[PDB]
Amino acid sequence: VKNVQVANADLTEAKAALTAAGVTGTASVVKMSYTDNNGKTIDGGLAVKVGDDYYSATQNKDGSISINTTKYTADDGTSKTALNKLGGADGKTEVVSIGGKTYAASKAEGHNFKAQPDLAEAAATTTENPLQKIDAALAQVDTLRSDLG
Amino acid sequence: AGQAIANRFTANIKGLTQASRNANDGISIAQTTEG
Amino acid sequence: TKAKEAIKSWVDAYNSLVDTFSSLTKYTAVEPGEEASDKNGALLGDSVVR
Amino acid sequence: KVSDTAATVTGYADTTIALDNSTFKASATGLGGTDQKIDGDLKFDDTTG
Repeated sequence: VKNVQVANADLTEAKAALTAAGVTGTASVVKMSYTDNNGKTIDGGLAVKVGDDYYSATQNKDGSISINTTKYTADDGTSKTALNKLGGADGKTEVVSIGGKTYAASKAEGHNFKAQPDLAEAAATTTENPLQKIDAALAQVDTLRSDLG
Repeated sequence: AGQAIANRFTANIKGLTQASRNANDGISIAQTTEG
Repeated sequence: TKAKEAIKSWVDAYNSLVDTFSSLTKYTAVEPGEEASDKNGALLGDSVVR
Repeated sequence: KVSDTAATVTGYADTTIALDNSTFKASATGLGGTDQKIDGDLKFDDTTG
């Protein structure tokens, strides 16, 4: 490894991230698995598990194992490096923690918030009241209908 | 007056151009909302 | 086979109808915007096709 | 469902900030001798201990 190597027994990368952020303390790292009725399971990677929360961590080419900390450009002018989490009811998708809440990795990373102020978020579970959201898609069609009319 | 009718007609032509530009913007609104 | 061919004919008929409607609502954008373009659909903006 | 599996370290399982490496090499060279500077970087061995 081009960098100096210390085993994950000390967990100094999670220590650095969390303590410098000042949010939580050290927690173990486990492999992630997809428990499902059909039984399919693909291994995203050895990621950290802090209590209930699960933060993505990946192994680099040189064998380096680092937390998937997204370096997203923020409104302060400096690329804020924030550790990421899981998103969706599946939990397969990787999402970025910005402003204290979860967001999808679509837009806001890599450019200042002066361009895009708010980022789209992914619900932590299946989206609320699906029948009413079909009704809401029809309401979107009705808003386009009002504009068209 | 000659200049009065002249500039009234030129302003009418300019208003025709602007109103038709807004009408074409509305037609493009219709097309984009169709999409 | 008969159901498959009927489905093919039905989707072809609907596609032809949609193509006719799209060509009938044809428009051309003009940058000056002085007047409506010559290549305009007669039933453009009408409630009929929509 | 998201399930956790316990597994051993894959390789050395390094970290990001780690222990300071300049002082690491300096301490490694601080044992003594005329010249003890290490070519490359300093790693861990099993036979030595």
